[PDB]
Amino acid sequence: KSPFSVKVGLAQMLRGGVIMDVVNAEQARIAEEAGACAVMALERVPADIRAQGGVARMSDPQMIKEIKQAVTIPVMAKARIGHFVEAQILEAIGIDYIDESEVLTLADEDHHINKHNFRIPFVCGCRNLGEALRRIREGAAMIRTKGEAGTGNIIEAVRHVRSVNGDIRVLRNMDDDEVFTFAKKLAAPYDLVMQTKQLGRLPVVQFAAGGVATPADAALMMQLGCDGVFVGSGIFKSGDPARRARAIVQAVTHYSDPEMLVEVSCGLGEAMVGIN
Amino acid sequence: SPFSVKVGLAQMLRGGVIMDVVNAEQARIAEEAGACAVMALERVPADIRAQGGVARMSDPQMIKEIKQAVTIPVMAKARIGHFVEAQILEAIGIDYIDESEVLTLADEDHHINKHNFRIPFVCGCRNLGEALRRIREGAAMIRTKGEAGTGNIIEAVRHVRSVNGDIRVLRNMDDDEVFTFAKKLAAPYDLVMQTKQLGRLPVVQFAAGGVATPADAALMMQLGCDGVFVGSGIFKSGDPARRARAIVQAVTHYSDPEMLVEVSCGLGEAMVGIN
Amino acid sequence: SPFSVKVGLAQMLRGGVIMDVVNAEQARIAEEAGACAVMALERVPADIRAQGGVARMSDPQMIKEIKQAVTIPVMAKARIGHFVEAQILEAIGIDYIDESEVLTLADEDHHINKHNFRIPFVCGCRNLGEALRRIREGAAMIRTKGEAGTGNIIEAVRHVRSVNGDIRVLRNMDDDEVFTFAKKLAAPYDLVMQTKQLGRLPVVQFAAGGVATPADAALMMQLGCDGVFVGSGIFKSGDPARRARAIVQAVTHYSDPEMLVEVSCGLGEAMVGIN
Amino acid sequence: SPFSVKVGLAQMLRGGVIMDVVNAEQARIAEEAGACAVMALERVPADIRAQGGVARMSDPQMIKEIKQAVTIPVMAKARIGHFVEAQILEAIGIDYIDESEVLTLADEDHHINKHNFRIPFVCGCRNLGEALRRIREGAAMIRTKGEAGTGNIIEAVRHVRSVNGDIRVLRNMDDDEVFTFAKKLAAPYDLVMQTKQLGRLPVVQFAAGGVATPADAALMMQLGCDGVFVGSGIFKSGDPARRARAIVQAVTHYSDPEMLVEVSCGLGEAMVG
Amino acid sequence: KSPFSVKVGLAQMLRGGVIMDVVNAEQARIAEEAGACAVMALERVPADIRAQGGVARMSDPQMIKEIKQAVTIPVMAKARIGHFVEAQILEAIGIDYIDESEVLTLADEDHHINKHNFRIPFVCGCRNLGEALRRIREGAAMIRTKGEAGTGNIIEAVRHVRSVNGDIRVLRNMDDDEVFTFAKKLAAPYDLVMQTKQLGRLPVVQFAAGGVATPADAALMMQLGCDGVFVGSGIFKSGDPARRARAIVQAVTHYSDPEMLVEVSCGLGEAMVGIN
Repeated sequence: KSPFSVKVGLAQMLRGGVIMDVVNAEQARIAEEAGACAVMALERVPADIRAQGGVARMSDPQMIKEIKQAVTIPVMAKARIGHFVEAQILEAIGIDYIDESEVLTLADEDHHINKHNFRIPFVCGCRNLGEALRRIREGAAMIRTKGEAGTGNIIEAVRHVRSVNGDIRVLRNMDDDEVFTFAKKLAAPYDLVMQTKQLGRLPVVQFAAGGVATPADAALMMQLGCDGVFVGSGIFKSGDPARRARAIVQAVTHYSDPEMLVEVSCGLGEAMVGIN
Repeated sequence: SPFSVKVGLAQMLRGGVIMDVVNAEQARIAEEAGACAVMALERVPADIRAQGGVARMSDPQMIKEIKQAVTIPVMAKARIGHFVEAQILEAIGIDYIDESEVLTLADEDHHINKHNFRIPFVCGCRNLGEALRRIREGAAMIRTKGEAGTGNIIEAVRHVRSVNGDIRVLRNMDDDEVFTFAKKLAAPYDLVMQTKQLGRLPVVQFAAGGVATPADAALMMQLGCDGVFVGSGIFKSGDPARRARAIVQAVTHYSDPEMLVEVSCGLGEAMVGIN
Repeated sequence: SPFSVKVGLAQMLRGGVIMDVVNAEQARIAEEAGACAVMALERVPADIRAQGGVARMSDPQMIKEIKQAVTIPVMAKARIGHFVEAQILEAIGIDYIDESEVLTLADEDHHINKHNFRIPFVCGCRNLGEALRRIREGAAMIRTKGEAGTGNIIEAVRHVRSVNGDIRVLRNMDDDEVFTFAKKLAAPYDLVMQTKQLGRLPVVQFAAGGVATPADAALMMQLGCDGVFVGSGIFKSGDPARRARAIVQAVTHYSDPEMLVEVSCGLGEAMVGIN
Repeated sequence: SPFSVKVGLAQMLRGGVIMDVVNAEQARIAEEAGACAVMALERVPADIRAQGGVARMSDPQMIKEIKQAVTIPVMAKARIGHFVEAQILEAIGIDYIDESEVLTLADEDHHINKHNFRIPFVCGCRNLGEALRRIREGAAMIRTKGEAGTGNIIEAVRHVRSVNGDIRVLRNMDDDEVFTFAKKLAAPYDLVMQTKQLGRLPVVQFAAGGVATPADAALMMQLGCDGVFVGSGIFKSGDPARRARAIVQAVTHYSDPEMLVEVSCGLGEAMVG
Repeated sequence: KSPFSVKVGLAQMLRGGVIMDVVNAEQARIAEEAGACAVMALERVPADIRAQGGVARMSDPQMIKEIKQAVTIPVMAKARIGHFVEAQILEAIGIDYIDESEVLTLADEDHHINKHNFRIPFVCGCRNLGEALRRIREGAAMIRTKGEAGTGNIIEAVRHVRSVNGDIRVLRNMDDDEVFTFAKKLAAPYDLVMQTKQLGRLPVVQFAAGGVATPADAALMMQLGCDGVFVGSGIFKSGDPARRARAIVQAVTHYSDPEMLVEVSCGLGEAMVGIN
């Protein structure tokens, strides 16, 4: 019944899905046709931001509108961390989600966007449970790992998923009397720590993000417990984007089916090169 | 709510002096002087400091004796984290438990889950974040820690100014910056916001630690405290009953320098203390 | 006082964008875009940063050409501490001098004694103490320093939040603590108290440094600034005249997301900048 | 009344010795020796230093006894930051409050807002910036801190030379450099400029801390002080009443070596320190 | 009446003047025609010494003689610090001043030239009052700041002028009894410290030098209290040497006239690029 619960419910519709970064309408159509649950509209994917440098900002509303016109699935877009006016603009465009993203150039070193001031749901990144809960308290309706975006290397995403999931599991059997100190150690709001304890999971949808390059990577994130995956660079920086996009979608939908994972991985073409 | 009931109970002590007492006779002296409550304990902080050893919850027998000797509320101390000492104190029927750093720490990592009790708790603090963490654990009343048993108010002044200063910072603070402020304070965001909304601590806030003279006590009141604890400064002084009354009068009339002069004049030796 | 007249004069710039311009055509573009003033200089900060060398007061000839091309006020930069550069700029008859850290520092230890001048000065700052020190030296207007020429607003945000945050802290502070606060700021106490009483900086306060997009400009306004400087972000972008208008409109309509969408839509490539 | 009234009041003490006294008899001795004021306190700095413990405002009763025993102004000490001790002292009707580092610090971060009081305050300093910060808070009179209770003038000499030296530097400084000088001093620019224009401290400036002998006192005056405090040097010495008169004479006649010889000759044992 | 006083008096004839580094007779004539009070004859200006590296020494006497023949104003030339034989040669050429210069390659790390052994007046550089007085005690009849030569950046010259001038001002009101310790702190001869105190200024002419690139720079040095300015690189490394040379001369002669400073700065062409 609360406005936040409605936002949380909206993000829950993306469960089981792949969200694909797209830089134009053609890629948006490829993503939707491959079965993406949503597209992330942006002018440069993380691998290109990482390689090219320069300040990375909110994308031009015109290019976001073109992508939004080109698909029927939900459209997300990125705002710089702390750049609440970029978020105001994105919301006024009429898109479905805002990603307050560390992949763009940090705009406010000390504060994130007060996301409760918006009608549109936000996704935020995290490396650990305390960070996830702090973003949620600011009003994020959806959490993803940060991983190491644009590297094609899942090691940090695995670290982040295992960190969040591990500390959630720690909460299950924890002495209630020890949770106050745990919340302090996490620098997380105690009421959200307690809610996570009661739920046995994050109070919002939890996606894997950062470095997902192969169907195996994506199914690994789902088997670790994520609700879905972002793929920013691994699809359209690969040798066969449309096929790999479908492959990753199938891997997320059928993550427990090794026969399917073989089938969609077989002859998939060159994955993104990435950085170790 | 049960917590708000406990918070209301502690609010009845506003404007008051709570005096540490080690026997029924000191308790009677405290009540006759106008203390709003007594803190029943076997040793006052100055003596705990000088003597060393492990300091624990006092014998229930001596607490009951003090409780029987007065009609004002009776508090007693439990070691930090020692929730069974608190269970015993509650079962004695006293009015408040001070989860006290003056006693020997029992749990280095956790305080008592005070929400598990019907009796209101007092907790100490040095800053706003610590106050709010104690309140989240269920403290219905907050005092500064100061430096107990030294007769030196410098640390209590620091803690009062720290808590009060950060509360004032909250008032005009950009709402969007409060999340980071709560993180910096390691404090529950919701209690930080409640504090911002109230413009004061969400529970009664007493000065404690080193209050030795009427001037000290009135200083704490002018700094904004709701009351003061005096642990050592009365009965370690040369004229306990007179100093007890003088400090009570100083807290009741903290803005009246003529009264502060009168009650301080010819008061006898304060406690020696330590610098 | 003469200082209060200069301070009063700068109030007309509230709600405005000041644009760095390197020739008369750019100055005309700026004015036609609705700039409240132009900053005449031979090289914008992004170019100074990229090229290195010593960056000085611009040739009076090119400043006069820009002054003759526009009817809005014209500012020009002097190196920090270079009071003779400022004497020259004043004798040109421009409207403001920006004693600017973007030019090469000329005096590592002292700024210009701006009270010696009839022309009002703008100075940069990173925090409230710096702002108040510049004001005491005679700055009639303050801007953040940000990170000039990078197209990255992160440092400007830091500076705006620092100045505004300390003003908000100061507003509510115990009067008795303001002496120590002034010491900690290394700022003149009387100016600190005037800032406390006003609840804002005693002079016009602009954002500056890295403002690259309409969203950036409106963000500075929503944080509480009176206006913005744009040095590099307009004429180092793909469509300067359009971006110039968009940033002006963003500052005018900073609380209108529908207008911010409109002016940002199809704006062309922003300056690439440096992270 | 404005701050300038308090500043003008304190100017009456110029040329004087202020003597710490612990009872009415010493107060009489001090006044009869020619003290310009007495500092009423339960224990002098040498004893506070030696005995330790928390040192606080003295009992109003003993302060009143001293105030009744003498006609010269009576000062008393409040702990730094202890504005309620100052309220009590003011309500006693004494003439000056010394917000004194010799007592136990009560507020590590803030001094008393002395402009909130009608009675003038004395504060200590070790350098010009400190003096100006105390003045801006409302001190109507400045003394050096020295190293109180030691009978050793070396720190007081340091503090006097520091304050006087920086005032002299300030007097001739390029006006354009004064902004940075005020920042370096962490001092209010306006008071810095007032000091520059006046050419001396804007309030009476006394030496204090360790003044043990007539030679000590005369040295402080020759360095340029307006007067001297003597807390422990007189009554912790062999013959207090004679040393009290000798130090008063030394301050009144600080440029006369023949007088300094006379008053120092056979003066008895100074404080050991 | 003393030989040193005569040397000091000779340098005082340069008050109000600009001294210009020149590398040939044509530049010498430009400098004189622009109104320089003297020329500094040298094979390479500081900006070129700084850029090119290599050991920088006394210039060939032949090129110094050619410059001396080409002008009627006094001619100075540089000797390496400590290179008293270079100074002997320069004196025997018949030039008017020797600059024992840090711009040339140091020849003696521990000792300067004993300048009292010469009939010709010396100029020496300094960063602070103690250094100035030490050079004077060795026999320098003229002092300049060192600044940062060849950079076109006046910040260090401003530092040096303010340091020397500041400590001279400190002397005015200083307790006489404190001057012994002040002289020790300055590592300066006490008698020269006392003389500076009595004069209220340096006992010799005091010029600004190092990084003076514009008329504004030069007038700034004069307003700070200097008696004149050296310009080594800022004139002939600029876009219009003869015009800038005149402009700087006028700025020094009329340093308190902002209308004149505007006039001579207007359309002056590109200043030397220099180094930050």
